[PDB]
Amino acid sequence: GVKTEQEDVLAKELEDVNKWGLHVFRIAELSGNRPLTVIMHTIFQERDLLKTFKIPVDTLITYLMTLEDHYHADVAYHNNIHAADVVQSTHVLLSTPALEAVFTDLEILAAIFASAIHDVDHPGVSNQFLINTNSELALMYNDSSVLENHHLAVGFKLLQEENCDIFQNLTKKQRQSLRKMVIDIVLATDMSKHMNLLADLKTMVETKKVTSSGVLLLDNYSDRIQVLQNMVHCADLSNPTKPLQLYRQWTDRIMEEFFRQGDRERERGMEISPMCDKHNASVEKSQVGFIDYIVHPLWETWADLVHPDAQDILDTLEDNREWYQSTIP
Ligand SMILES: COc1ccc(C2=NN(C3CCN(c4ncnc5ccsc45)CC3)C(=O)[C@@H]3CC=CC[C@H]23)cc1OCc1ccccc1C(F)(F)F
Ligand SMILES: [Mg+2]
Ligand SMILES: [Zn+2]
Repeated sequence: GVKTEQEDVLAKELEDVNKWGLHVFRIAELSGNRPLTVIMHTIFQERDLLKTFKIPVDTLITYLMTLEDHYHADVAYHNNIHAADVVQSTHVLLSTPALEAVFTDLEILAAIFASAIHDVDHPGVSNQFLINTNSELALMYNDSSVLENHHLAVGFKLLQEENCDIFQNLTKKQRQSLRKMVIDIVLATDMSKHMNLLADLKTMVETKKVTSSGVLLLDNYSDRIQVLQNMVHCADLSNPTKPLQLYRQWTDRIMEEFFRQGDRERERGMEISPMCDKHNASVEKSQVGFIDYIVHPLWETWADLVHPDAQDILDTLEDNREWYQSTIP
């Protein structure tokens, strides 16, 4: 009933779970390609979610293993490691001092569950790609948030596999509220929603109320869900905010995925997509664009809402942006 030596080293990595900059690829290697399972397990135990929601531990492991196996290992970015990372980033964001004791256990379970399933069974190409290829997924979801609808359907459907229903002891009220929050969160990970989500976050910062302590006041669902959506969306676009060793790996894998869509976009004759090719499109410019137009406006707006808990993260993101700028000839 003692850990193997591999399991111990993994245990000591997982002492960083509450920390921005977790060694997630290392965890991925130490866990035998189980970052999503071991990180989800670790956060569930730490947040006491098995007791609160009467989740049998064998059902949690079976589901988590089933979930991770429905991420594609042959897709370089949108895989189980990105899922683990977004889970752990949402986890750290939930612990932010400015949100202390704001969210119910169900809101927390929804945020973490949403983060774990949000890219499941991602085929390694984009909505526009799936739409333009006339892919079954684009026809199933009448071309609207094709991937995000799919992730949700698979994430929920896998609860129906043998000993996989992690919510089997929740009441119908709990399950109805959890399912609605998880849908609203994952649908908000579609980048075509980003402009609007950010507008609602800007509006919310101008209106920003607070309790007797420094913690935000969110007295309606519209506001509570908006913060959980923007929190997981922040998690999803958090790569450029990590130490550069991490950030650089995420970039390699996104380019590989995008180049690989490019390669596929040549034989299909579709005409290259966004900065997805060497025969032009510079990686370093692309990262500066991404940071200047998407990642910084969002993270800057988040940082104001939780001022000043997000200062270090915003600093790292400004540094990483200067780094990428200095690499341009
Ligand atoms: C580690 O680095 C990245 C991580 C995730 C993403 C993701 N990007 N997107 C993008 C965001 C908006 N898009 C744009 N298309 C053309 N011109 C522009 C100019 C400014 S954004 C933008 C197209 C889609 C996604 O939808 C992904 C799925 C979910 C969330 C985030 C993911 C992008 C990373 O690197 C940047 C990038 C890489 C490769 C090509 C282009 C870009 C680029 F900078 F341009 F974005
Ligand atoms: Mg996604
Ligand atoms: Zn994602």
